[PDB]
Amino acid sequence: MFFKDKNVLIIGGTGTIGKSILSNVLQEKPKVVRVFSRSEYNQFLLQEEFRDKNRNIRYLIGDIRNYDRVFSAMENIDYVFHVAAMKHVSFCEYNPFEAVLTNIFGTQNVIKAAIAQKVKKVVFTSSNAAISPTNNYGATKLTAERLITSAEYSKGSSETTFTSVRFGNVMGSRGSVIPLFENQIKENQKITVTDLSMSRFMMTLNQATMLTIEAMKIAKGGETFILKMPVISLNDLSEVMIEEVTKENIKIEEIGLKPGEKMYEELMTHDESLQAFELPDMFIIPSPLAKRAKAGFYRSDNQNAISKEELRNLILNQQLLT
Amino acid sequence: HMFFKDKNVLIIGGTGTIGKSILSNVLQEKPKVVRVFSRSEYNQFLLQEEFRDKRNIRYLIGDIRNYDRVFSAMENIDYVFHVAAMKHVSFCEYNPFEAVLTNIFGTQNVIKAAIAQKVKKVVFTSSNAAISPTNNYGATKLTAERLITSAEYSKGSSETTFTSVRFGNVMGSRGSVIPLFENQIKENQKITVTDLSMSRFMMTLNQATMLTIEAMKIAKGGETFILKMPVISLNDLSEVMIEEVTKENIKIEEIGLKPGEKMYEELMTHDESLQAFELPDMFIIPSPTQYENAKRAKAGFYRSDNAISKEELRNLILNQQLL
Amino acid sequence: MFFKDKNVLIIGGTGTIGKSILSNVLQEKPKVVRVFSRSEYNQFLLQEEFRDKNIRYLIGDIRNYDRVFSAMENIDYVFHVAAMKHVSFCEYNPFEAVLTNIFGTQNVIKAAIAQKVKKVVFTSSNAAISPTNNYGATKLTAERLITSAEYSKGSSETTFTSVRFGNVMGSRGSVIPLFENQIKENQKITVTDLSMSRFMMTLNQATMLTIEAMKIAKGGETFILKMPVISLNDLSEVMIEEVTKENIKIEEIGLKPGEKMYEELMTHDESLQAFELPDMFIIPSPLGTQYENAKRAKAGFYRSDQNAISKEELRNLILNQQLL
Amino acid sequence: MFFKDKNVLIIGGTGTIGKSILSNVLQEKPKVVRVFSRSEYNQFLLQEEFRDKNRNIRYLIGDIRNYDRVFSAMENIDYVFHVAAMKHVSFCEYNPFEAVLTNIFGTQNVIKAAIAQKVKKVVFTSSNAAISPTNNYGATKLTAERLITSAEYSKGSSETTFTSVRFGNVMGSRGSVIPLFENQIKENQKITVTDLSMSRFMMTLNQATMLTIEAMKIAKGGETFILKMPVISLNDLSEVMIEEVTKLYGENIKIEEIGLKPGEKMYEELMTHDESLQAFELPDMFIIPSPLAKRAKAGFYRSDNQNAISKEELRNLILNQQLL
Amino acid sequence: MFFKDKNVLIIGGTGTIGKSILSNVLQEKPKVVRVFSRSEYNQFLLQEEFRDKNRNIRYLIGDIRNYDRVFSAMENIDYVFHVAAMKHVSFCEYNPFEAVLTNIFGTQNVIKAAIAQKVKKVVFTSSNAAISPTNNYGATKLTAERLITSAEYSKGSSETTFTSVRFGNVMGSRGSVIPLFENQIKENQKITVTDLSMSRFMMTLNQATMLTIEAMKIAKGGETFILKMPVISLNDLSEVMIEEVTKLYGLENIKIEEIGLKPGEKMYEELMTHDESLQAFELPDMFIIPSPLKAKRAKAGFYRSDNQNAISKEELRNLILNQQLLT
Amino acid sequence: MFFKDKNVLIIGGTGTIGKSILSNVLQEKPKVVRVFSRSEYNQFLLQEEFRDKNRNIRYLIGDIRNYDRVFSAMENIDYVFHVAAMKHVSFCEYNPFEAVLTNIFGTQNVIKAAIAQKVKKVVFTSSNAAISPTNNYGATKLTAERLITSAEYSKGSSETTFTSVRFGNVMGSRGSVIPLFENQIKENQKITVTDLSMSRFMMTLNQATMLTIEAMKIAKGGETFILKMPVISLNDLSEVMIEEVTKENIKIEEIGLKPGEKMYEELMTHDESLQAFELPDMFIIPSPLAKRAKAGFYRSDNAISKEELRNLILNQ
Ligand SMILES: NC(=O)c1ccc[n+]([C@@H]2O[C@H](COP(=O)([O-])OP(=O)(O)OC[C@H]3O[C@@H](n4cnc5c(N)ncnc54)[C@H](OP(=O)(O)O)[C@@H]3O)[C@@H](O)[C@H]2O)c1
Ligand SMILES: NC(=O)c1ccc[n+]([C@@H]2O[C@H](COP(=O)([O-])OP(=O)(O)OC[C@H]3O[C@@H](n4cnc5c(N)ncnc54)[C@H](OP(=O)(O)O)[C@@H]3O)[C@@H](O)[C@H]2O)c1
Repeated sequence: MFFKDKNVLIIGGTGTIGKSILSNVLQEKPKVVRVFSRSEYNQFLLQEEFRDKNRNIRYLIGDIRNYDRVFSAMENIDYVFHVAAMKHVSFCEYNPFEAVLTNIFGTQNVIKAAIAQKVKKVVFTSSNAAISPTNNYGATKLTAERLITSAEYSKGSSETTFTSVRFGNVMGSRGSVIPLFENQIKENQKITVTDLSMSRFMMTLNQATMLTIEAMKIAKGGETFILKMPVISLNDLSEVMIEEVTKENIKIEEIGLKPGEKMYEELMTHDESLQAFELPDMFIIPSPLAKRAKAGFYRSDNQNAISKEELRNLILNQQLLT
Repeated sequence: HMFFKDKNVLIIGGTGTIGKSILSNVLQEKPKVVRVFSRSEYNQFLLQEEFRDKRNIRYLIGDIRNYDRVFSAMENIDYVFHVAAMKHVSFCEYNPFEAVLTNIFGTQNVIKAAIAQKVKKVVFTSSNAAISPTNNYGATKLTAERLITSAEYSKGSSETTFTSVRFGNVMGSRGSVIPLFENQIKENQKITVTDLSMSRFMMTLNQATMLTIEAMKIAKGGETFILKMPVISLNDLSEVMIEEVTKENIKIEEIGLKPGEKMYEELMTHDESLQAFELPDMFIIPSPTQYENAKRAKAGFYRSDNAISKEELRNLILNQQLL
Repeated sequence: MFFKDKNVLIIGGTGTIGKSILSNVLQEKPKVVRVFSRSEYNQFLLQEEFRDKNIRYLIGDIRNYDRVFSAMENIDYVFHVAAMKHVSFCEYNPFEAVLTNIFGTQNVIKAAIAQKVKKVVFTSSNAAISPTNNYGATKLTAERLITSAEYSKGSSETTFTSVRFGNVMGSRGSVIPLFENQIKENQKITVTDLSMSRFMMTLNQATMLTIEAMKIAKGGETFILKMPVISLNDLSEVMIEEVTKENIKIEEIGLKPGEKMYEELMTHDESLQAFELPDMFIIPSPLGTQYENAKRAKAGFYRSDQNAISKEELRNLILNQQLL
Repeated sequence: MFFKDKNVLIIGGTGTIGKSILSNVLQEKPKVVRVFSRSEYNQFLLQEEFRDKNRNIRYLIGDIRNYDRVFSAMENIDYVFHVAAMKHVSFCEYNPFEAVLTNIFGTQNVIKAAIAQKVKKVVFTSSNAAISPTNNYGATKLTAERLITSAEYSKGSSETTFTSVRFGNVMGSRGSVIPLFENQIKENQKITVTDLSMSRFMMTLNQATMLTIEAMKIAKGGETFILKMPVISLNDLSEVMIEEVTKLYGENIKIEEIGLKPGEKMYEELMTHDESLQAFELPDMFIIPSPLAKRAKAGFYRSDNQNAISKEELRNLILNQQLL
Repeated sequence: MFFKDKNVLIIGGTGTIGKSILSNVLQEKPKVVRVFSRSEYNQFLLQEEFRDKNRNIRYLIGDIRNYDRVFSAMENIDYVFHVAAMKHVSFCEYNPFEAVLTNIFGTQNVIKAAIAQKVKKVVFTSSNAAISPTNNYGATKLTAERLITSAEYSKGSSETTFTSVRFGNVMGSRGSVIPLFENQIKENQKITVTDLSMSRFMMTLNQATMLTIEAMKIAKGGETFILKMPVISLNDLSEVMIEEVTKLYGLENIKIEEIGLKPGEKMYEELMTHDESLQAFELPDMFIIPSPLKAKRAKAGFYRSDNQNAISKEELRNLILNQQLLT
Repeated sequence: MFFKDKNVLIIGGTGTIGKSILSNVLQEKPKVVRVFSRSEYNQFLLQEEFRDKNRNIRYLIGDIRNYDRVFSAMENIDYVFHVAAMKHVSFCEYNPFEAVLTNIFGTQNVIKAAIAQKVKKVVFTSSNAAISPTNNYGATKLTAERLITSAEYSKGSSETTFTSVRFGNVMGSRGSVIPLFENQIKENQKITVTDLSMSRFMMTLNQATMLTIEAMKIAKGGETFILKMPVISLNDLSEVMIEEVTKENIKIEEIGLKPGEKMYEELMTHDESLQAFELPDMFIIPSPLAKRAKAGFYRSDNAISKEELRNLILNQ
């Protein structure tokens, strides 16, 4: 229905999530989709993969740090998926200003080009790290989320609607723990662990993709979407993983804790739970500037983690192994 | 006249509550110069006519957003105080990119110019807002804190030293509740109350001033100094204000929460408490070094969530000349 | 009448004249007024002073184009009131004065054209005429910026007018509040050169002059109000007299660097073009517009330099607008 | 030996030539090697590849379009390997301004920042495609080569040294024809072939890696080193690539004519004729001195104008290195 | 005809080709023509030279490195001629980042500004140096040429058209060999010869002017127009120049000093790569190369100045005389 | 003497005064002179003129709106002549912000790059148009002059010292009245006159060259040098010109005032006469942050006669 005959930009289209959004949107036969990123090699690989489907896809090389390039990329465009970002906790500690240029300054650049190019809607892909952040990456997402909600509230005349979406661990994404364990087994027969008492809300690629695309379609403006998500144990994941890659003399090595890392991650602040709504599969938090959700602390701490066996089925079902 | 005697000092943000206090404390120690750096000529004027006889000061108008101006402001300077910021919570939610500019991009400029001009020590003035933040201001100050942390790691060949200092509410500061409620009664016999069940760590002007001067004096880089503080309930504050300002059929309006406001504040994260040192009056969180008789902290949480009494708060206000 | 349900932006609205314009404009029931200034403490206090009375508050620096651009989003009328106004400060920090007064004034013009703003009224000074200091040179360059924009408009409909004041009595960081608070505290007064003279004006006078140009102007004009001349000599005695309610030190501080001994309403060369209303001079751009009640002005100088108002008149002025 | 307890930056250290240069420098026990790349996920892989050798390495995220970030990466550094670029002919024609930012504007940021941080040497990693180019990519290298010679000539009093090295096809390097053909056979069983009569000068990874390190150690500044490389027909390569990839996995496989991509050259050249008139020869190398020991013969050094290798030597070469 | 009552910007109208375009565009009687140049003294001369014709002409001081100023010069303008550049081979090798700013970064500013102001068409003025170049100058012109084609390809929904023209040595144009040799002969009685064996494609000022103006009128967008031009030997040129400059000022026994090549100089020039000659169209007096990114077909082969017969000495002399290239 | 074995940059060295400084400086046999300007064409002409003296001279293309280029141009330089500017009254009126970039914003660039490259002295070339200015150009030189002073006053630790020099009309300079009339007579026989009742202090090319080079050699910092100049009548100039070029049916056209123009020019404000010093052929105005000058207004409001003028012109 929704995207048929429209002009879409996907900023970060070579990344785990951008590629997933591309091909679902492509099924609605859109007039065009434009993939925006910095790295030619990754666009090269993208081009090849879409060999015979490539008529209605276009590949811009650009950096979201550069305004005039965001702007040109945003010409005659209806929908902007803003999915570019520095996502690694450690990299955004060792390089904390670099994290700012991409996540914060890049966001203002995206916002501002969307106002000027009279874009219809913009969907910002945030994280549960933005809640009560222990690290610079999360600080930059909390700032970016403030940037997006401000944009909506001070629009003025603009017809451009601004929205956020909020992820937890997208399972098996670029640089994530699941591929790194799968690799470290096969090659080294040694796993690299931080702290097995750690906790995370996690979610499938499609879960993350559908949230985002549903957001484009339903988004009113100034709101945040948070999917209802299962908690996963880092102990459970390590054992379930070491087992399933074998198809069992692996040495679990304890490396410690990467700078900034949070022991647990939270879907929303308690203060947000006070104004937040509850749908079947998802929460909606309206702009700070129709069913009520239960007030409280939605931590991964507080949730019964799914059991080793329920987790095992989840990995093998979504096929996160090469 | 020990440490600063005949040295060259830059107070960036020196026109303001805390910058002015540092200015007069540092000045007793007989420094060779103190450069006061600030954007607004009205404030430089006012402060300049306050010191008409106290010769030792240069007054530089400029903006920490402009690196070039920060760079020349640091020329031949021994000790920088980075006190400039946007400090209201509400203003950083409604003008959130403006906050990034002053609080983040501005803090880089300090770090980059200090390195380039071979400054001896830089001291950043942060908030307990930067712990487990609920608002853009808090996040910007956490990011700034990490900029200061990283700058100390990446130093390289540089001798320049980067330190943070972390405050809670400096009682009676520019744009704060104690002046507000006072002047709201005076004029409109009305109080604007947000949520009376809020709690804050709060401190005196002198407390924050000496904390910042102490860290400047003894820091080798990487640390974060926190003075331990009385906890203050807003419910008691409202009452004690209505009582003492009258000297009492005064309206109490409930504006409600301003956006992004946090119900309590926190001196440090749980992970920080794991490496924290304890002193009698203070905490020192080191970087990922010995201090005169400091035990290791009690790990755990440091939330304002138990408050000082109403007659204590009365005294604290009255003895401070806050009215 | 004029501002009813229209959209207004006051660049520099926290300040002496900014606030004065703000609330005059608000009386005409305008759809919104956006206040634009940098300093959050000042927006805060003003926010509290308009706690019932429709007003967006934006933090921004005119040195940043992008911020000024979004400030003018969908706006009809703009008041460009922000500058550095101290003479001493613009000599001691001269490049900072270029940034706010010149570069910043571009950003307004450029952004107003960009967002198709209906009218812009620039607040200038007597200082811009035959200037002896950087500030006045910045205001001269501002003025020519504004005139040029109006000429090279092209297809644009944005109109650019200048307004040109003299000392707005009791404005932020000026001598009347200074001397008052100098006596009260120090029993001392800082006097520069007592044979100085100034055209000076009321806060409301300068407010109405600026609201006039908004309503009336077709672009290119520089409006100057006719103004009483005031001796500093007389001001200093009158001040020492009224603030006491006995013996008070009068310190010779001397000239602050760059200061002019007298001020001028227009250049001689402008008097050859100038129009004359009863209480106003309008200088049309060099480039045949009709104003009502207007005859041609008389060629010559318009210096303050002999015909100063009396102490009697002056103390009456200072006492009547409650300036203490 | 040379790099012992030195500080080294590899601008572009994550990709093919950067990684190979890194591990070769590491065997001489330098104090530190820094690695400068934009993409955190490529640094994440490299960082994991050097699991327990890492104490010597630092990982810097940054862009050479950013002077300030290039500058801080150069702090107290002795040796710079400028290896970052857009290197794809197609991408550089469809995004030519991007190519200008990284290949030219970055090269100057490098020059300017090395001068400012008092680096010893900078080796610029250019292509033979900058000679009589038919594309933007080549034009950026020509310009970049021309920036490197200009820095040297007007050094003034800088001790910093500037040199270029000039590769032809580095076999198997990220996003090039050999891994594409293997992959195209594996997944689809089609090879995609532009124009089969194209010829290319091709070198191995270590031929390149050691060209750049030699240059690093030996250069007197303003020079250009190029390695004598064998020619390879694309006729032979495509044939050889199917033969061998089919063997490894399971040769009745399609060949699809694509024709040229925009700006693709038919052959490449190591130096223009003019360069050939003042270049020096060593057994395995040519050295062009600055435009601003044994001397070569003139002529047209092209892939055109030199006998290729045989199918068999080509296959042999491919086997001793890069399949998957 | 075409420019009747239109608005025109000649970015670089103070120079040789920009002035000639100005006066040619002026006879079709447009609403306004704007001149955009950095140098006030050059504008001052032009101003004074157009004593009574100045009324539909405006004089905008400005720099194409400045986007914002390129922007406002283009306001509500219909036809942009981008004729500004550093065009000296030697200068662009010794100041190559300056060449980048003026020749590349400035071309982008034009492109970006022209799209933003909804201009109708733009004609970029390239050189035949862009073909298989041996210098930074020709490096930047290839790149500029490339920016122009890219603009067109991804226009998007912009109606703004982009086209390149492509010149050879424009005779008597500012800072060129002919006024140099004349003046050298006058003032030091000896010329400076790089390398007499060099050959060059050379066109008249009117050939250059008409080429550009035609491409303004005709161009669909993304094409490249090149004029069939005669080859000139520098041997003949140096000889002819000494003869005729002597005949005038009344002096032919004057020194000839071999300087050798300046850095980056090419021996011959080329109108197009061989590759381009396989898609290019021939007209009587002109080739049209279409866009490489998206009616008579020309012959293939290498169109060089060493690969085509010069004019004779005597034809050259006729030319140099009839073009009034002496003073 | 003073410039032997030194490294001199001349910013704007292709134009009237810039060149005059180049060749005088060259007699003192410096190690190097760098000529810095925007225009390749003008450098080209300058390279040809100096063809057999050019080992000493370097030729940089750069715009003083661009810091990094001014900076690199300043590498290892001892003395900087800041002679580049937008100088026409009219061009600075129609193009007012362009004039700010070059005159004001350019000057900050020189100053800031001078401090960084530890340049020994910097001499700024201003105009008496800066006094009580009627035009934007005047506004921008008064602002520039201030910048230079402010740079000296807040140096801090730098050894770089900043100095200004104030010209009136440099006779026969680029784009000026005398070359315009000489050309206008021969080709058209119309002179184009603004207001014949105008007034100007005027000075020889040498005068201004020597003022500037002296300021290099002597200057302590923060001072302005003004040379004692003769006043010339635009009536006397227009006739003297027509007579000598014709050497007289040459019609005179009154075009009127171009925008911004001042009827007279002034060596200093009254306010500066209160602090200025006098010398044989010069005034010295010290930093607002030796013989006293007589106070009063140094307006061009006695002129030199028709005959003294004619001698001045024919003597060059
Ligand atoms: N002449 C030839 O033989 C020849 C052959 C092939 C191609 N071309 C091309 O033809 C074009 C014109 O050649 P031409 O012979 O007429 O050159 P020219 O006489 O030097 O003209 C150059 C023009 O551009 C202006 N300019 C230079 N830099 C500028 C900047 N940054 N911003 C704005 N304006 C600038 C110049 O005036 P100011 O210096 O006053 O700013 C002048 O108006 C050039 O693009 C060149 O590449 C020429
Ligand atoms: N002539 C007088 O009567 C007089 C009177 C008062 C003051 N002055 C002052 O004396 C100085 C020189 O006057 P002049 O007669 O020599 O003028 P001029 O002949 O026009 O010389 C101007 C010089 O500055 C260069 N230039 C212009 N803009 C530039 C920029 N953005 N970046 C770098 N270089 C630039 C010019 O180079 P190009 O080759 O690029 O054009 C040229 O070399 C100026 O500061 C002027 O204001 C002169």
